[PDB]
Amino acid sequence: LPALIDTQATAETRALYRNLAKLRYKHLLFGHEDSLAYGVHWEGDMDRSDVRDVTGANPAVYGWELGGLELGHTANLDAVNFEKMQHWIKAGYSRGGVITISWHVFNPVSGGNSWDKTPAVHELIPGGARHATLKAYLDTFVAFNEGLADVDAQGNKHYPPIIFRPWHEHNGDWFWWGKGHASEQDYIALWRFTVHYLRDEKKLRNLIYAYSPDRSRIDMANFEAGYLYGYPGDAYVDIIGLDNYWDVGHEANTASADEQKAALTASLKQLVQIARSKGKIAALTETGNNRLTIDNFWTERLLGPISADADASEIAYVMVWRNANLAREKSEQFFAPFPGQATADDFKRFYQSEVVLFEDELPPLYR
Ligand SMILES: OC[C@H]1O[C@@H](O)[C@@H](O)[C@@H](O)[C@@H]1O
Ligand code: NA
Repeated sequence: LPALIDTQATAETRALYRNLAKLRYKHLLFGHEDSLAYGVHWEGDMDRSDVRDVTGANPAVYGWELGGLELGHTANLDAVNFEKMQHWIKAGYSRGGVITISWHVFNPVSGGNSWDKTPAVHELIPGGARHATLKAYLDTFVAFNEGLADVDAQGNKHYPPIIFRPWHEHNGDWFWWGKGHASEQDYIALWRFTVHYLRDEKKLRNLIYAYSPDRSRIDMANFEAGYLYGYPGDAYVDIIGLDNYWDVGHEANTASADEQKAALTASLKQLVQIARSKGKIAALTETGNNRLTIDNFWTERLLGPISADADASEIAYVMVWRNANLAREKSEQFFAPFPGQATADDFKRFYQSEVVLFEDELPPLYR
């Protein structure tokens, strides 16, 4: 029933959106960022995942990250080689998995990263002095996407559908495209240009566009207003997403576990209500407990609160963040377990839930 903003989306992209719309009522796809690239204790293997090492299954949704692509780098900001990334995207898609991509775009004014708050949005949008830079940046994604294509025996080009999730957490003040660093109207112009450029100028037909405010900067007494800060319009969004690490044990959150569980449910309930009103699909696009220090995190802090409310449960997927390689990154950062990690058995239970789908459990999503 929901319809994509790309009325000419490829058959596979249209099928994915339709099938997510159908599956969301009774199921939840599990996602993991950089899942094939490395794990906490390994890197190099061309077909491995911490998630699979624990459960025997790959995640249903594979998240990837393009930061650095726009600068012509051979690897992204976390040293994930782009050629390998293309291989991994194609591999996951070939197995029936779902692909989603975020983009921690470097600051074009300073050359710094996304956390360099030097103002840039006003300069990047149409009419701005650096508008040529925005086009060049987006062109690098167009080229990357070409490296995902195959051509069949009839000479037709095929691509993996991608849930493209740009300019995220824009209601936060930590990225240069965030509140305090860009006007609301300029953010909207940036978003709208991104869609026009990719969908209309460059005629990419394999994208589904995901919008993703951060829950930690939404007033729960006025959720809809907070959620819709910088909202670019229904003609520019397919997935009503949300990044919520807050209600799942963020170190800075003084709320009790019980209040956090209630807030998680409430945030997702309202997210789904917004999606329903707009004829879209909702998803928890980022979440997790860093270093998985919470007993029975998966069943008690994630699945439980989602399943407690039939509205909240209507999210289509939930993705947790990356399992940073320790030997490389110098600190422990991870959101899925690895073998021997304390929450591994509870993660197996999460996998075993009839509601939660990993790659091995997916129906054919692409028709
Ligand atoms: O993946 C992009 C960024 O995501 C953040 O949450 C951290 O994991 C960073 O170290 C990383 O560079
Ligand atoms: Na399952």
